[PDB]
Amino acid sequence: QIHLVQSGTEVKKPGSSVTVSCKAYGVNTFGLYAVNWVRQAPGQSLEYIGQIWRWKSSASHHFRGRVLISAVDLTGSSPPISSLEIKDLTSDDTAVYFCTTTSTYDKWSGLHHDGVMAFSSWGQGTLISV
Amino acid sequence: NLWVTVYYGVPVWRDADTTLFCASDTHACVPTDPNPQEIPLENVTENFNMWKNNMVEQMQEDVISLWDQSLKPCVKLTPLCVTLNCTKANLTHIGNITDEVKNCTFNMTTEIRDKQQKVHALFYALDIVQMKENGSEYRLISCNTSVIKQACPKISFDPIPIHYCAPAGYAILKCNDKKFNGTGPCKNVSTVQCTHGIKPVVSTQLLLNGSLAEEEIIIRSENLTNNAKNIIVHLNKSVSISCTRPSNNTRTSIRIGPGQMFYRTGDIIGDIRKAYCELNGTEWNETLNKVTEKLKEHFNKTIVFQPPSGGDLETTMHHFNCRGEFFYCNTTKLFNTEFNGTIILPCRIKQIVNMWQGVGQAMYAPPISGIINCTSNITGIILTRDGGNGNTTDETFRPGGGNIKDNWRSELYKYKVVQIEPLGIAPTRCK
Amino acid sequence: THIGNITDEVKNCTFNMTTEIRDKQQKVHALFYAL
Amino acid sequence: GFLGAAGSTMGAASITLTVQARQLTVWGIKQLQARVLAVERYLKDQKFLGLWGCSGKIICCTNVPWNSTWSNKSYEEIWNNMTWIEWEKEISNYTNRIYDLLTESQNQQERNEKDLLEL
Amino acid sequence: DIQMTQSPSTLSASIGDTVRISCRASQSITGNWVAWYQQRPGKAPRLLIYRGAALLGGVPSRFSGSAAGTDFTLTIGNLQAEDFGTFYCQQYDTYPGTFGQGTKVE
Ligand SMILES: *[C@@H]1O[C@H](CO)[C@@H](O[C@@H]2O[C@H](CO)[C@@H](O[C@@H]3O[C@H](CO[C@H]4O[C@H](CO[C@H]5O[C@H](CO)[C@@H](O)[C@H](O)[C@@H]5O[C@H]5O[C@H](CO)[C@@H](O)[C@H](O)[C@@H]5O)[C@@H](O)[C@H](O[C@H]5O[C@H](CO)[C@@H](O)[C@H](O)[C@@H]5O[C@H]5O[C@H](CO)[C@@H](O)[C@H](O)[C@@H]5O)[C@@H]4O)[C@@H](O)[C@H](O[C@H]4O[C@H](CO)[C@@H](O)[C@H](O)[C@@H]4O[C@H]4O[C@H](CO)[C@@H](O)[C@H](O)[C@@H]4O[C@H]4O[C@H](CO)[C@@H](O)[C@H](O)[C@@H]4O)[C@@H]3O)[C@H](O)[C@H]2NC(C)=O)[C@H](O)[C@H]1NC(C)=O
Ligand SMILES: *[C@@H]1O[C@H](CO)[C@@H](O[C@@H]2O[C@H](CO)[C@@H](O[C@@H]3O[C@H](CO[C@H]4O[C@H](CO)[C@@H](O)[C@H](O)[C@@H]4O)[C@@H](O)[C@H](O[C@H]4O[C@H](CO)[C@@H](O)[C@H](O)[C@@H]4O)[C@@H]3O)[C@H](O)[C@H]2NC(C)=O)[C@H](O)[C@H]1NC(C)=O
Ligand SMILES: *[C@@H]1O[C@H](CO)[C@@H](O[C@@H]2O[C@H](CO)[C@@H](O[C@@H]3O[C@H](CO)[C@@H](O)[C@H](O)[C@@H]3O)[C@H](O)[C@H]2NC(C)=O)[C@H](O)[C@H]1NC(C)=O
Ligand SMILES: *[C@@H]1O[C@H](CO)[C@@H](O[C@@H]2O[C@H](CO)[C@@H](O)[C@H](O)[C@H]2NC(C)=O)[C@H](O)[C@H]1NC(C)=O
Ligand SMILES: *[C@@H]1O[C@H](CO)[C@@H](O[C@@H]2O[C@H](CO)[C@@H](O)[C@H](O)[C@H]2NC(C)=O)[C@H](O)[C@H]1NC(C)=O
Ligand SMILES: *[C@@H]1O[C@H](CO)[C@@H](O[C@@H]2O[C@H](CO)[C@@H](O)[C@H](O)[C@H]2NC(C)=O)[C@H](O)[C@H]1NC(C)=O
Ligand SMILES: *[C@@H]1O[C@H](CO)[C@@H](O[C@@H]2O[C@H](CO)[C@@H](O)[C@H](O)[C@H]2NC(C)=O)[C@H](O)[C@H]1NC(C)=O
Ligand SMILES: *[C@@H]1O[C@H](CO)[C@@H](O[C@@H]2O[C@H](CO)[C@@H](O)[C@H](O)[C@H]2NC(C)=O)[C@H](O)[C@H]1NC(C)=O
Ligand SMILES: *[C@@H]1O[C@H](CO)[C@@H](O[C@@H]2O[C@H](CO)[C@@H](O)[C@H](O)[C@H]2NC(C)=O)[C@H](O)[C@H]1NC(C)=O
Ligand SMILES: *[C@@H]1O[C@H](CO)[C@@H](O[C@@H]2O[C@H](CO)[C@@H](O)[C@H](O)[C@H]2NC(C)=O)[C@H](O)[C@H]1NC(C)=O
Ligand SMILES: *[C@@H]1O[C@H](CO)[C@@H](O[C@@H]2O[C@H](CO)[C@@H](O)[C@H](O)[C@H]2NC(C)=O)[C@H](O)[C@H]1NC(C)=O
Ligand SMILES: *[C@@H]1O[C@H](CO)[C@@H](O)[C@H](O)[C@H]1NC(C)=O
Ligand SMILES: *[C@@H]1O[C@H](CO)[C@@H](O)[C@H](O)[C@H]1NC(C)=O
Ligand SMILES: *[C@@H]1O[C@H](CO)[C@@H](O)[C@H](O)[C@H]1NC(C)=O
Ligand SMILES: *[C@@H]1O[C@H](CO)[C@@H](O)[C@H](O)[C@H]1NC(C)=O
Ligand SMILES: *[C@@H]1O[C@H](CO)[C@@H](O)[C@H](O)[C@H]1NC(C)=O
Ligand SMILES: *[C@@H]1O[C@H](CO)[C@@H](O)[C@H](O)[C@H]1NC(C)=O
Ligand SMILES: *[C@@H]1O[C@H](CO)[C@@H](O)[C@H](O)[C@H]1NC(C)=O
Ligand SMILES: *[C@@H]1O[C@H](CO)[C@@H](O)[C@H](O)[C@H]1NC(C)=O
Ligand SMILES: *[C@@H]1O[C@H](CO)[C@@H](O)[C@H](O)[C@H]1NC(C)=O
Ligand SMILES: *[C@@H]1O[C@H](CO)[C@@H](O)[C@H](O)[C@H]1NC(C)=O
Ligand SMILES: *[C@@H]1O[C@H](CO)[C@@H](O)[C@H](O)[C@H]1NC(C)=O
Repeated sequence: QIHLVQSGTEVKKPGSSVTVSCKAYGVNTFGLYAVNWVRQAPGQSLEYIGQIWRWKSSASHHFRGRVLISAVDLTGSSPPISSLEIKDLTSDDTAVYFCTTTSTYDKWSGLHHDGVMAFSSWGQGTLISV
Repeated sequence: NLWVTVYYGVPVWRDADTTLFCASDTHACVPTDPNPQEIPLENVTENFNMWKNNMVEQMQEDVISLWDQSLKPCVKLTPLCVTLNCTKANLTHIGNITDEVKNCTFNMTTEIRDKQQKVHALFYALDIVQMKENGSEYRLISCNTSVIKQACPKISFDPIPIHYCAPAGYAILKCNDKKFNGTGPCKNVSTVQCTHGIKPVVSTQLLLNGSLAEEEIIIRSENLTNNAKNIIVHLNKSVSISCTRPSNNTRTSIRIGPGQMFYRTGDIIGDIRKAYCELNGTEWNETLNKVTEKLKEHFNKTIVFQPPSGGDLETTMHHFNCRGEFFYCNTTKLFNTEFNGTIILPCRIKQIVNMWQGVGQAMYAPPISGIINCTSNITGIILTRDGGNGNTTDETFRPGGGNIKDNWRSELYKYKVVQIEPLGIAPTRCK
Repeated sequence: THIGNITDEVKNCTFNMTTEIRDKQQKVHALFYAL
Repeated sequence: GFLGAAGSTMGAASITLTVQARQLTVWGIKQLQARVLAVERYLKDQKFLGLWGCSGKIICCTNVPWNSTWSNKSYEEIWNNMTWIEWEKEISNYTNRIYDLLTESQNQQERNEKDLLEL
Repeated sequence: DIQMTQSPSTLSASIGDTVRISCRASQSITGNWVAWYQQRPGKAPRLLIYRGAALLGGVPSRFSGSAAGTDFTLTIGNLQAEDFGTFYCQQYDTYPGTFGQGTKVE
């Protein structure tokens, strides 16, 4: 099956930067799978953060210049991994961050519409408190 | 103010699995010589996955069917399962192959059932087994497994290129990305009706007489982190390898039934020296250095090469075919980490072969008279990683065979089969 | 020894059969039904 | 060429549909099966075309108005931005409806023409 | 751009019942680009419905969906204990994707 694992809870102070990892067991390659990073504030709804798709990195308007997303493929000792980095933290960024992966191999899948996508597999999510 | 308009001929395709025509120049494929017409597709990105391609399965089935159909109308060797009285050969009229051949005297049936003939043959030690320890009785290796059919005298073992041409309503997409590794998107796609000349060459550890990578060495694997998945290394510079048998076998016939002829080795008159393969040490050193450098991009540890383990003649020795004789060559010298000239690899010949691991039972290859010598190109290797899963500083790769499909994934990886849906519905201001 | 029993329907038959080598025969036995 | 302009917009793709439309002894059992299946697929496509009154045409106009619930995009956006694959994926849930309405419209046309000729 | 709203913010039901949840979008989505997720407390959300009315592998047949322009509906029949929690509603027609505020089933 597909299991996504992330790093543990991290407590930081304003002005610093944070990085969250996401190892994707079961994903053969990120050339056929797309990685989406999502936010969830406590007691609120989900918010899209960013995307790695076909080795192209994108972020929404509210996060441009502050969030950097990277990814590397299967290596031989570790599964493919994705990384989310937040440059400048503030009191409003405290939330649970989720790593999601969706298949893109079939053009007729129905789980993706020209880049904007659904999220079939989810990780357990990490907690970032500032 | 808009009405539905129907279009026929819309360029829309979907992934599909179909039966492809076979072309080359129950089961047969003999159309004319294909004349490929490649149409590039612009602004088209297509996903590829070589490990989920039905073309490989279809090719496996076609090769099995062809080999089985070729062997149907010729001799069954069921009288050969008798007790053979085998002694040491007299090749002196110390040698080199005197320890690999046995002079076996036995009884056979003849034209008429009520009389029997006492005849003799020269059998390689790998094709016979000893029944009672320290005794002189021997049995053919396959007599407890299956019945063996002699290869029909007129069968040519030289592979012929095979093209797979799709029917109407289907197309074959080809990925022209030169650094392609089998899985992922392709931004330079072309469409064709069928492929290039694909030769069904059977080999175990080194891929022979194949295509070469355009720019750099490519490493393919279904799952790198899985030690049970083989690694296909595709080279961009082939290495010439020659392989010869100097024994000068003599082919003699025994009539074993009403119109059934059995061909066997009678004597070894000339040179007495083991069959061997010559290779160039410097070129192999360069190729191994390049493969090591390319593999270091994936594994961050020191990379070493070790000979295969297991002890079986298959899955340890490099198996191939030369003019009809089946060679098993020892490549321990070739993968071990001297290389300052010509490398000589020992080889042995087998006559009772099972190429498809029991699917086609077993086949007896008749001897070929004369000094035999073939030349081939090494274009790829198959490797397997030792899953130690420990705190070591080295990764050890070993030559390893496996499914024959791995010899056909290395040439069908850049092909995809799609089905065309030509109906379209659009809003146009036409009533 | 080791509604009714099947001792009157099963017979113990010994015979010779061909082995995978044509030169030797093996003496074997089987239990066959009388029908 | 065949499947050329697959990445082009539908406005440019609709110009040359005929290029793609034109391409659309013991033999062996598989070759016979493939030939029969190809003939069957061609005949199925021709049956669908002939059910709507477009038997021998490449571009055929009909009398079914375009419902905005099927797709509400602009004419320029459809015919100058997207490709054919994207469009066919967008409206994949309404194809059967449109087919049924086309068949019904053709039937009504035939019956009304017969009634008019009777008059 | 498309902002989606779910009406029954708080909802209660018993085992064996049938419930409906409704999503309204600011614009019509003709491509049925709507997905339905389920989330239990302390766990990651799980995708249940995509393309308006399609089921993933392993999702029970009880769940169902319907799509019509701006109105999307999720129907749960023969409600069980494991089906409680917060249900979420997402669109992926116009970049970026946007989620609903969620409906709690107690
Ligand atoms: C088969 O085959 C295939 C093919 O052939 C293959 O594939 C492959 O794969 C691979 C992998 O493996 C890959 O690679 C990769 O990639 C990726 C991607 O990238 C991309 O992106 C990025 C980003 O972007 C962004 O940002 C920027 C900034 O400036 C900008 O500019 C842009 O535009 C964007 O932006 C956007 O977005 C954002 C968000 O994100 C926002 O915000 C904004 O606003 C906007 O919107 C980029 O950058 C990149 O770029 C690059 O590249 C290019 C190309 O062309 C170039 O040009 C450039 O220049 C650059 O470059 C650079 O880099 C490189 C690398 O290599 C180098 O070399 C150079 O020199 C330079 O420097 C792109 O675009 C990525 O991500 C990755 O990366 C990674 O890795 C590497 C390696 O080496 C490294 O270096 C880096 O650093 C990284 O790492 C990281 O990560 C990881 C993961 O996670 C980790 O682990 C680590 O640790 C690290 O981390 C670190 O760092 C970070 C930062 O980064 C931090 O944060 C942390 O904390 C730490 O510290 C890579 O590169 C490739 O690509 C592919 N290919 C193709 C063709 O594509 C496959 O694989 C095969 N298969 C097998 C099985 O084998
Ligand atoms: C990788 O690819 C190479 C190159 O294709 C293969 O090596 C060739 O293999 C073929 C087939 O085994 C060889 O062809 C055979 O050569 C024999 C020796 O040739 C002598 O006699 C001919 C007679 O004209 C002379 O021209 C020549 O100079 C030699 O003096 C022939 O006796 C064979 O004849 C058989 O085939 C013909 C086909 O028409 C029949 O009519 C005959 O009755 C007979 O059955 C045959 O022609 C060829 O010589 C090899 N070339 C080299 C350079 O070695 C490798 O085998 C291949 N690797 C694989 C498959 O693993
Ligand atoms: C390629 O091979 C690797 C190695 O064999 C596979 O990795 C294995 O993936 C499975 C599930 O995909 C992992 O099992 C799961 O592990 C998580 C870890 O937390 C655990 O929570 C689950 O209960 C489950 O046991 C397994 O650990 C993992 N092993 C290694 C060594 O990475 C990978 O799945 C293969 N990929 C493909 C596409 O075949
Ligand atoms: C197998 O062949 C060997 C040699 O042909 C036979 O051994 C010979 O037996 C005769 C008679 O017993 C002796 O006079 C010879 O000296 C033997 N030769 C050798 C080299 O020992 C042997 O009897 C044959 N066995 C069977 C079962 O046929
Ligand atoms: C294999 O054995 C046969 C018989 O055991 C050999 O044939 C004999 O060869 C000797 C050689 O001096 C002759 O004197 C005999 O007349 C031959 N007998 C028959 C019946 O032909 C044969 O030479 C042996 N072959 C090899 C390669 O050792
Ligand atoms: C047919 O006979 C061969 C030997 O002639 C058998 O192969 C041997 O199998 C035993 C089983 O434990 C191994 O210990 C030996 O190492 C094997 N020898 C060789 C040369 O492979 C084979 O198993 C037999 N086949 C069947 C179906 O019984
Ligand atoms: C075959 O591929 C190898 C790569 O594995 C090529 O070797 C590299 O060539 C580039 C050319 O600029 C050098 O920068 C690298 O240092 C080379 N790497 C190694 C390990 O040698 C090789 O040139 C290719 N050969 C041909 C004929 O294309
Ligand atoms: C293949 O050849 C290698 C070397 O040419 C053989 O391995 C050697 O076997 C001798 C025994 O005579 C040992 O003393 C050496 O240490 C071995 N060398 C290595 C590197 O292992 C090997 O036995 C041969 N295999 C077969 C099946 O003949
Ligand atoms: C075979 O390849 C090895 C590995 O590249 C060569 O060993 C290198 O030799 C050069 C001398 O020309 C040294 O500078 C390198 O440090 C050596 N490599 C290593 C890893 O130590 C070897 O010379 C080659 N042999 C032949 C005959 O070409
Ligand atoms: C197989 O035959 C080829 C060609 O006959 C041999 O290659 C050449 O053989 C001639 C002898 O006629 C030599 O003069 C050349 O030097 C050989 N060329 C090369 C590149 O070595 C080849 O040697 C034969 N195979 C073996 C194993 O000897
Ligand atoms: C629109 O059509 C798609 C298919 O073109 C429907 O998705 C299918 O849903 C069924 C029901 O679970 C699945 O078995 C199929 O695998 C789905 N197909 C694909 C390609 O994913 C979708 O349900 C339709 N939407 C509506 C609202 O009717
Ligand atoms: C081999 O045969 C030769 C003659 O062909 C004979 O002189 C010699 O003694 C024989 N040797 C053996 C071991 O049979
Ligand atoms: C071989 O056949 C001959 C005559 O046909 C017979 O005399 C001899 O005993 C046979 N030997 C064996 C081992 O069957
Ligand atoms: C695409 O591949 C073909 C193969 O012949 C090549 O000629 C062409 O230059 C390639 N185009 C690009 C953009 O890589
Ligand atoms: C090989 O053996 C045949 C058969 O006797 C012979 O005619 C030929 O001259 C031999 N070739 C050699 C010894 O080179
Ligand atoms: C036998 O031939 C092989 C050829 O690979 C050679 O290496 C070996 O030295 C030879 N043995 C003898 C005893 O001549
Ligand atoms: C091996 O290759 C090198 C480099 O091409 C060449 O100089 C040498 O003569 C070759 N040796 C043999 C035995 O082929
Ligand atoms: C081996 O490679 C050389 C050079 O690339 C080529 O001339 C020769 O035809 C190749 N041999 C085969 C059998 O393809
Ligand atoms: C089998 O049945 C017969 C009845 O004729 C009886 O005499 C005999 O003892 C029985 N054998 C058993 C029960 O083992
Ligand atoms: C079975 O074979 C033996 C010899 O091995 C023979 O003595 C016996 O008569 C044979 N029995 C039958 C029933 O043919
Ligand atoms: C691909 O896109 C470019 C846009 O720069 C266009 O000029 C070209 O015509 C397109 N390809 C085809 C086959 O229409
Ligand atoms: C579109 O179809 C619906 C089906 O319920 C219908 O109510 C509506 O009137 C149709 N619109 C047009 C413009 O035909």
